[PDB]
Formats: sequence, structure tokens, C-alpha cells
Amino acid sequence: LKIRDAYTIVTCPGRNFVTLKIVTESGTHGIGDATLNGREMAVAAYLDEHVVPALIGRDAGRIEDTWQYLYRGAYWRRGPVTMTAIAAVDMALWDIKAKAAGMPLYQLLGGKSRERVMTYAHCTGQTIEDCLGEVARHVELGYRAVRVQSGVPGIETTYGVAYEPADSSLPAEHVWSTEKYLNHAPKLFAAVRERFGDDLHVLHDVHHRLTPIEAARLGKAVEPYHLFWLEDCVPAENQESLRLIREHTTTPLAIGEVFNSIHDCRELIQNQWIDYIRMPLTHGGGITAMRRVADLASLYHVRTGFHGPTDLSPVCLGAAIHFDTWVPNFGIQEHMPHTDETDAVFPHDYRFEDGHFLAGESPGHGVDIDEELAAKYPYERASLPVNRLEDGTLWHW
Amino acid sequence: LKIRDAYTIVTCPGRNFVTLKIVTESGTHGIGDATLNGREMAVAAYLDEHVVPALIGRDAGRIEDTWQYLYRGAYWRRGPVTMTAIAAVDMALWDIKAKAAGMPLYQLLGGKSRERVMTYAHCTGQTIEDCLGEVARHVELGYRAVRVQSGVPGIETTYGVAYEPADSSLPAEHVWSTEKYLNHAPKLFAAVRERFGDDLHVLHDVHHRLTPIEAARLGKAVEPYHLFWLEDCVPAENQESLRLIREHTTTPLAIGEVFNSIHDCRELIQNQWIDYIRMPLTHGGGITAMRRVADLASLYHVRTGFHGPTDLSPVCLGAAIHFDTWVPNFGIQEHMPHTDETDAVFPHDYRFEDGHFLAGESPGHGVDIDEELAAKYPYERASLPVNRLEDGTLWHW
Ligand SMILES: O=C(O)[C@H](O)[C@@H](O)[C@H](O)[C@H](O)CO
Ligand SMILES: O=C(O)[C@H](O)[C@@H](O)[C@H](O)[C@H](O)CO
Ligand SMILES: [Mg+2]
Ligand SMILES: [Mg+2]
Repeated sequence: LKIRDAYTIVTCPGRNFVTLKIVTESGTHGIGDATLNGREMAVAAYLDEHVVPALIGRDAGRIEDTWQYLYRGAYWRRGPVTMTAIAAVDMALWDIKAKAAGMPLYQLLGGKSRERVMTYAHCTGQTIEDCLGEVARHVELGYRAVRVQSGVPGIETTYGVAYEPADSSLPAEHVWSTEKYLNHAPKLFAAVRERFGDDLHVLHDVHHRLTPIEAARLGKAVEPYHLFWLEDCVPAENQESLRLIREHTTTPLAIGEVFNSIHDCRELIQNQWIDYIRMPLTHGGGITAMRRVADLASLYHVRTGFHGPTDLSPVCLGAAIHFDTWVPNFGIQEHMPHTDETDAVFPHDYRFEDGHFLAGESPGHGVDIDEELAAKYPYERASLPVNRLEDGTLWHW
Repeated sequence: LKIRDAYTIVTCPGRNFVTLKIVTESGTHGIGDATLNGREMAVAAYLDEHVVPALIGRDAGRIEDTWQYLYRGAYWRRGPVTMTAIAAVDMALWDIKAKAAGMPLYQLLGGKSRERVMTYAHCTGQTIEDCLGEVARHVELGYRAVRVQSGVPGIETTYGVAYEPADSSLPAEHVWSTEKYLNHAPKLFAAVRERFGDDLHVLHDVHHRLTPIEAARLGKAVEPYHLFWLEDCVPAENQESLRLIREHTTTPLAIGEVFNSIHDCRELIQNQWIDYIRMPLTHGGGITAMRRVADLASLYHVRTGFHGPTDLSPVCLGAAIHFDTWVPNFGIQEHMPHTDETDAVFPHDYRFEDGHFLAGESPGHGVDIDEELAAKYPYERASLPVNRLEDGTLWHW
């Protein structure tokens, strides 16, 4: 019942992961993802020094109380380090509760709303032709949906083209030209449609680099290609940033992988400025908070599109697949396969087949951590890149 | 020119402080406050492991570029841990810049706008009588302004009454009744006015415990007592929370000590829902960011009221006083005196006289850190309390 022990595990089976483990007096345990790419040790310290000591002796079944205790109790509310710490606890407690209930997590949430969970794959290449080759191979793999990114002529490096974003100890320095990208990007989607037809879902990630009127122009330009979404058009700390885009294009819009709170997107949703909300479990306060975000989204026809990169661990992925299985307003689940070393450290029972995930049936979220294996891979610092304009201006990566 | 070294110092001369020191190749150095009460080691890790390595080799003079580099470069934007780390770097770089210019910091910002910086003192007591005794005592010390808090009959513990909030390793557990507080509080201000008259500035901190209509009720009830401000009426992640209060009372409102970004308060300011913005340098992204916040506030007659508790170090206080000396739309500066041990660890040249601060004249922000002395006071974990309603509901402390 009560929490006997709680501790973090930091491991680098291909890239860094931070995991919270919670053990009850009865011996049942649960785990939560706590990985915050490029800032990992900040969450590890938040948990180790400040949260973990407060968890000892608490009733593990008190999920809601623990969430509020950590969210309100921190005094300094919201934020990526804060909410990732809270998310790790929350995921671990839901894991415990589902185990206690003898049910897979999706059953505890209200049962399945779908028989499988559609994903998309990253297709990338230096030239449009290179990208098209990748689309072909993934379609052969059974993917119904692909994200397409390709190099921009006249730009040395562009987002999503070589791919492990955090591939340097210190931030790599990329250079950017918005105008060259705006002129080129539509050619990628035209080429994809010409070769692969209309049935395929095609996604694109603008990755924060445009101003709103620039994103409006781009949305308009890509209307003929019927994208599944155009993602992260503009930095959105000021939520009104989406308004001009929405008023000028019918290309569907996705945002929110960089968010950690319903307060980051309440207006985006209520004003109907987006079609997909991307904030995932480990950065968005866990199951407890994301259920609330998804529900708000549902009132406005907005669907979930969980961020699912390699820098969220299989713990997040398994939990996410359970959530995806239940949530009425599911949109899509992003999939970037983990390394074999990562998969082995995090035994799990979710399955991928024919372009879709199937939720596990084991009690809990179905993921565990092999601590002794984890210990074979010590932490290695790795930072996300920064992006600069051609004049040296520090821009948005 | 270039940064050759950067590191944190953690010390507990009466309570925990975290400081960042940056040193250049010419041997000049600056320091910045990085203290985040009750979550101190999360910021320490954020700086040590992720920020400090990226500072080495950077041009010390590039304050703006460094701020953007850390702010945008982090990818996960905003948050108390994030923005405190950024603030610490920013403060240290401004310290260096001022030293390089051979000027006290206020000169660098645009020079002096006032001859002294008005403060307010905390006056607290179990009963109203106890509090009134403390007001008299502080008026004797020359304070022109006092915050008043007193116990609520029928409630064991209330905010600001016995005072160091973080007085426990793990969070102390307080019990709360809104209804008893609402009936009682107006009696305190009535008594202050009866004994001390009209000329004294009287402030009160609601400390997050009310709903909007409750705070509207309170604001109206205390109008006859003409408070300088009513602070932190309601949790304000949803900034619209202030609207009903502002529509129902003319008691001036203050908010923001728990904010870390202009995006936490842009709407509060533009809609004229507040009179004072309380976000301080060390939690609000430093001088660079707070200049922008203050300037935004100025367009709407909003004034600065920096949070100034013991849990922001003399480094923040010195920098704050410099800032207060320049900023046109200065309102007031909170003052909770630090312990002698703290003042010793952080030698400084700002002065307190007759209820006001006088800015230092030494180049830099005028504060330094005695690292040898700091080493004599090891970190001691201390958490902020939580607040529960009478039925056990985890509430806002
Ligand atoms: O849509 C996505 O998958 C994201 O943009 C990732 O590529 C992020 O850049 C990375 O997860 C940050 O750590
Ligand atoms: O107005 C104030 O001085 C604040 O409310 C402080 O009392 C905070 O509670 C404390 O600084 C949290 O660390
Ligand atoms: Mg993305
Ligand atoms: Mg306060």
C-alpha cells in the first residue's frame, strides 16, 4: 500500500533515459519516464533531492492527491523540469494502480475505443528524391502515414535531415534561411503526391522556424497536397501566434511537443486554432494531466497526436499506447524505433505490426526496467542543437 | 572577452542559496543568484550539467545572444528551474558588463530615476493586537510601508504567521478555512487604520487561497482601508482568473512572485487586471527579461513590486536595487532582512536607511561572494509547506 522506496535510474543505452521507480510495502512497484532531452540531470536532481524524499510513506493509491501535492506544493508551478518530474511520479502510480487492479492500463482508463493505434514514420533524405525513396520503404513496411523532411538547397542543414537531434556533447550550430525553405518545401509535398498518390497520410514538421504570416503563406501553398498536419509552425509561448495561420489556411495544424501544461494550450484549443495537440505523457504531467488536456481538446474536435521520439523511453511509449487505445479523440501516434539496447533495458508488451501499435494486456502499463542492465550504460552528456540565421542571429531550432 | 570558467556555489548561512560565478580570460568575474526555494538542487544541476559547459568560450559581452541561446536553445522553454538558471547567467553577465564599463549597474540601464528605493517590511502576529505591535515597531525603524498578516481565529496556521516558510526538511502540513479568513481579515486592516492612521502604506498577501469571486468580495470589503495592494488573490496560471476581481473592486492588485516569464503575465498587464507585477530578477530570467516585463507594464500604468524574501540572496537584492533605481515605473521593493551570516557570505554595497534602500556605487551590481566562508555552511534540505482544507483537500499554500 504505502510507498517504501522511490529512486531514479539514469542510463544511456544509445541515448540518455531517466526513469523513476516506486516500490510499495507490499512489494508491487511502478515506473515512470522522466527523460527531458538535453536537460536530463535537472529532472534527476528535482526528483532525487526534492520529490523522492516526500514520496516515502505516502499512500501509493492516492494518485490525484499526489499529483496536486507535487503540482501545487512545488509553489513554483509548471515548467519542463517541474512537469516531467510530476509526470514520472504519475506514470509510476498509474502503473501501480493498474497492477493492483489486475488490468492493463487502458482498461483502467475506461476500456478500448479502438482495435489498434495508427502511427507515422519519419521519412527523411538530403534531396527530395532521397526522401521519396524512404517514403517507399516505409510504405512497404506497412505505414499508412509518413512525415516527410528533406534538405533545402542553399542551406547546409535543415531540421529532420542528417538522425539523432542530440548528437553532440555541446549544442551543434545549424544555420537557417526561412525564405529558401518557404520556396522549396512545397516541392517536396508535390513530389510525394505525384509518386505515392492520395491515400497516404503525409505529415510535415516546420519545427518552430516561421513567423505567423510566413506559416500562413506556407499553409496556403501546401493546401493542394492535403497534409495530415503542418506541425509547430511558430513558437507558441504567445498562443495568439496561431491566429493568423488559422485565419489564412485550411491546412490542418499540430502543435505542442514543447508544452508541459494545459495552461500552455487552453486558448489554442478553445479558440480552435489547432487540430492536433502534441504534448506527450512524460512532459505533460502524466496520465492524470493529459486525460484533462485530451478531454478539453475533444470539445473542439481537436485530436491527440502524441510526440513520440526516441527521447521518450519505452515507459512513456507503452503508457502512451494504453492512453491512445482508450482516448475517444485519438489522432495519431508518432513512432521512432528505439535501439535494441534500449528495448532490452525496458522490457515491454506493446507490439508494432503493419504500421500500428497494439496495447499490451499485462497489468500495469506493461513496461518495466532491468536495473542491472541499465547499470551497464552510464550517462553521456548530449545536447540539442541551436539554430542561427545567416547573419548569426540566434533563432529557433 | 571570453568566458574561461563558470561554476555554482551552494551554501546555507541560515537558509539555502545557490550562486553562479562566471570568470573571463582577463580575470574579471560576475555572480548571479540561482536560488529556487525548496527546489534548489534542480537549478544547481540544470546549471552544472547543462548550462555551465556551454558557457565556456562564449563572449562574455554577448548578454543578449547568451540569453536567447539559453532560452531558445533549451528547446523546452520557460519554467521555474529553466528561467532561474537563465537569470543566474544573465545577472552574472550584467555584473561583468557593469564592471567592464566601470559603472554601477543602474548607470548601465539608463541611470538613476530616483534618489532612494522605498521598501516595505513584514509585520505579523498571532492576534491583531500582536500584529499591531509589530507595525508600531517597524514604523519606529523608519518603514513607510508594512505588510500585515495575523492569525485567523479557528485556524491553527495561516500564511505569514509563526518566520521562515521553508522551516522543515519535508513539507509542513497546514490546514485552511477560506470562509473564516474572509470574515476575519478586514478586521485586521480596520485595526491598523484605527491605530496608525492614513499615511502609512498597508499591504496584504492573500497567498493564493481564494477563488476569483471570493477575492472580489475581499477586495470590496477592504476598500475603506485603502491598501497599497492585495497580493496573489488567486492562482493565476489561467490569467483570466483576475478578471472578476478587477471588475468588482478598486483595491489595487499585485501578482507574480510565482511567475518566470513575460508569457505568464502579458495578458494580465495588457487587460489592466493588475497594478503591480511581482516577478523578481532571479526567477524571472534576469535583468534582460525583467526590463522587457517592466517596460510592457509601463504602457498600462502597472508598476514593479519585486518579490524580495530571504530566499532570494543579497546578489538578487543588490541587482534588484540597481534595477529599482533606474526603472521609471518603480512601485515598491519588498525587504526581508537576511541573517548576519548570509550578509557575511555575500558582502555588498547597497545600504538600508530610514525605510529605503540606496543603490551601491561600485562597478557591477555591488555584490560578491566569500567562497571560503560559504564553504562553512553546507546545504541543508528545506521544503516549503503544503496547505490542506479542513476535509483534507490539497489546496494552495
Ligand atoms: O516531432 C518530433 O519528433 C520532434 O520535433 C523531435 O524531433 C524533437 O526535435 C526531439 O524529440 C527533441 O528532443
Ligand atoms: O511575499 C512574499 O514574500 C512571498 O509570498 C514569500 O512569503 C514566499 O512564500 C516565499 O518567498 C516562497 O519561497
Ligand atoms: Mg516536432
Ligand atoms: Mg507573496
